[PDB]
Amino acid sequence: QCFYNESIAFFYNRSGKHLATEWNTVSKLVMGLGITVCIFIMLANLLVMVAIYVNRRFHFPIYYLMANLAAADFFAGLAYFYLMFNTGPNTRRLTVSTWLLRQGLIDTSLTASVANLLAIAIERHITVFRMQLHTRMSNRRVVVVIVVIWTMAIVMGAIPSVGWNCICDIENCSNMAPLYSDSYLVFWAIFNLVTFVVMVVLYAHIFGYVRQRTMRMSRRDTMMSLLKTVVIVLGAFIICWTPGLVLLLLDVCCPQCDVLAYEKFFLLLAEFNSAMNPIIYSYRDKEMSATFR
Amino acid sequence: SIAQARKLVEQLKMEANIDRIKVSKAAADLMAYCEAHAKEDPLLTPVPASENPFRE
Amino acid sequence: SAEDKAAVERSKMIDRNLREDGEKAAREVKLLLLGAGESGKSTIVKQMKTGIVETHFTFKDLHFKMFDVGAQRSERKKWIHCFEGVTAIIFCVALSDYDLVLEMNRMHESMKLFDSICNNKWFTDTSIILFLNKKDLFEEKIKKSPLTICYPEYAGSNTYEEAAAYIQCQFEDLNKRKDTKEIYTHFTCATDTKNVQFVFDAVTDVIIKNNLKDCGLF
Amino acid sequence: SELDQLRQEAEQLKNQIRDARKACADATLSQITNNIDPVGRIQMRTRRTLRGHLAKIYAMHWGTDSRLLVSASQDGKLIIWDSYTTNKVHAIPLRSSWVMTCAYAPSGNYVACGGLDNICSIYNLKTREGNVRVSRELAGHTGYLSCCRFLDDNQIVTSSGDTTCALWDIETGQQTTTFTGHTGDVMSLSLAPDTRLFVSGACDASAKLWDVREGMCRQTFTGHESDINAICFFPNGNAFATGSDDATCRLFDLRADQELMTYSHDNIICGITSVSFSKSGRLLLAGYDDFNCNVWDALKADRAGVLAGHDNRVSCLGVTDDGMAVATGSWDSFLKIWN
Ligand SMILES: CCCCCCCC/C=C/CCCCCCCC(=O)OC[C@@H](O)COP(=O)(O)O
Repeated sequence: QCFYNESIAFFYNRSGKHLATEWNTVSKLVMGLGITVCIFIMLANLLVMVAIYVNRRFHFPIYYLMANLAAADFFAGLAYFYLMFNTGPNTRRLTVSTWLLRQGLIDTSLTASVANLLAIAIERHITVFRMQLHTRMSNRRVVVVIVVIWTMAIVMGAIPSVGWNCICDIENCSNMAPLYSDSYLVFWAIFNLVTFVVMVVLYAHIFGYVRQRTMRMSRRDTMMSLLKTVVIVLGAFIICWTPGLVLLLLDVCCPQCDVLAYEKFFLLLAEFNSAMNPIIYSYRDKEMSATFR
Repeated sequence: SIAQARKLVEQLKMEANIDRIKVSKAAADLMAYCEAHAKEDPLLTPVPASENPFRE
Repeated sequence: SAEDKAAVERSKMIDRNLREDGEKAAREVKLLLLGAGESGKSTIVKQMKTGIVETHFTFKDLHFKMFDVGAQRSERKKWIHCFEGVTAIIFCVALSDYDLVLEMNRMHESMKLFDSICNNKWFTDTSIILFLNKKDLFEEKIKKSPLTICYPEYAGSNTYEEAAAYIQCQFEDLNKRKDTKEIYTHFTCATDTKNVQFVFDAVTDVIIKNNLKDCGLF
Repeated sequence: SELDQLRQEAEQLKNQIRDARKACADATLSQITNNIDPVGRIQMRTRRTLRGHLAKIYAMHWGTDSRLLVSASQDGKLIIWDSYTTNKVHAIPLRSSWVMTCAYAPSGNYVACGGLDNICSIYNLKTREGNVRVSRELAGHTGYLSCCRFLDDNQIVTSSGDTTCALWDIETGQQTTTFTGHTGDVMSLSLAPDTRLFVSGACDASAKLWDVREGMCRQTFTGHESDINAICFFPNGNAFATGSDDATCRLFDLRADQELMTYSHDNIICGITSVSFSKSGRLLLAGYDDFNCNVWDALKADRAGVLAGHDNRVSCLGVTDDGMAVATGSWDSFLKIWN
């Protein structure tokens, strides 16, 4: 019934997206910005990974999760680099399978990054709320959560690649992803919002518990540092994802909305999220900065 | 601390009257004993892992 | 292999018993009790509850162990490292000895011991709970003799409120790892029987801060 | 007046002993050993690692069977392994979790431990009807127990930080003999093959040779500039070696009565924890605080191997009576066997 034999031109014409026939000024601008952001992401995350693997001190679950996040950010940078040199005029020569792969790469990379953030939050909550003195973990749960993260990311990336595509639901197709369906966009946005809510709740509970159990001995304030760290961690995610996340909602709910205007800058910001992640989770640790040299 | 001093002198007294031997003779005897038992030292001559009880 | 598997079974039983013992032990606090020759450490032991004495107790569903090694009378540089990893070091000092002598003042010897302990290369990240005993005795004594005998640089009224704070700041200043560790001071109250509550609060704060430090929160 | 003249006579006697030692020093072992060829690089690999301890390891000891060995840890357990099959045979729970020494009887019937409690606990492994129970608890020392070696099934030599050593009697429980003369904490001791003599090293930068039968000091050796943490006998019985915190080992000879050889490397500055000799005496293994153990050459005084597989300080090191392997235990809670 549905059209697997058609070309990308038909899918892009059914929507309002346009195909560029040459390198426009905006095309070169976004290409340069993306190349710079990609090289920065790769360099920073490779440095983080090598620093974590080299030193013997960084052999604990939190550092393992940080290294997994760094690897996910490196993968996101590679995916965004591949996206570049395949956008603009190059996208006019892409086929269905290649387009699906190019988008699934970004999808799974960003999903893995978000899941790593959530896992870091959960591990911090566990480590803080373990009223028991040490109760050292067997160190096997970290690998379990890592493999679960990667499996969930691979699933979220491959589902739209095989089966959950608007190829056979042509009328119910998006505008920024003419091949994908709006249902997948809604699902991804709900997942992102739920992860953010869970992170905020966990960090707020941590802050409240710490304040309650430290006020007695209060009288380098711990409250100020903890609040600053939580606020930064949450505000990065907010400023990076909210403007891009609301765009999918505008596309699915508001027809005639000029969603195609700021999609590229919003994706650049979502990638800047991973570019800035290694700094947020690695600047406070003085030993981490000391190991750098 | 006179008692301590007398005890220390009495102790040092017996140290001097010992059958001391020249360093050359002691070194020669040490080298002789060390090279005579060299065949029986596994650490010295690595033994094949087949016979070593700990290797395999 | 008629019995070789019984050896493996016994090894597994021993291993699970060791795991259970480790689990039971990991939920016990370690407080190394230190002090000079003469202080109220015995009074502290009595209030809370040949070579080494171990006192175990429990407060608000939290267990505590306290070790006293004042009867060693040997070179401290050799066995001190054995106490690396303890949750805290409860140091004791009697204020009344500010004017007494050992030859030399006892307070100066206590300060030397505190400097040697706090700045040791094994106790860099271990916090110290300082106790200043003989509160009423010092309050009654200071009226006769001034604190200038021990600390000549002191410039203040011969009153308990001021002299006690002066001694507290002098003892806290000796700390050099001002960022890795924290010092908790509390003047022992005999009537209140609140010395266990302060220890509990301090240990809770220390545990929470160490937990935060384990992760990137602090 | 008497104290002054006694001190002067003591100093004159020390000078006379120095002159006698110099006269006996006709040459140096380095020159006599220059002709013989080097042994070559000695490479050893970790053949088996043992797990089970949840805290630092402070001491271990091999048995005469060359199969079972005892190890202690701060966690309060005393474990008996099986190097051939890394099978835990016994795990005795200690009354005090502060232990700094171990020992395995020559007959394999008893073991010993001790430390800050100042009590030497002797455990019997018979287990006629139930779990291993404390056979005896020797008390009387006024300091921490640093080392203890089973002289026999009824006798045992102990050393403490009270600047003295003791020879006990398990059946009686009283100090059969006492050895005094040291000025600092005795950190280690080593028994001779015949059990007729032993040597003790203290923090006074000196070592002393004691006769068990008589009870006096035979010789006193000096030359170090710091505390002696370990001491081992030469298989022959006429020499020994001492390791100190000054990053230097020294091999002394009894009959020569002076410093025979010195082992020091500019690249090494950390302290030394344990020393041992091979079955032939060629190799002088020494564990350091740098997390490694450096093999030496008793005759040539040149490094011939480095063992580095521990993540923390190497606390204890031992060589089997057969010489087929070497055991090492560190503060990382893991034991390892080499060769
Ligand atoms: C608009 C960005 C909002 C943030 C979304 C981060 C992506 C996470 C995955 C979401 C699943 C649905 C994403 C659908 C929008 C993806 C748009 C995109 O990433 O393509 C870039 C676009 O220029 C391509 O232009 P051409 O090369 O000229 O076709």
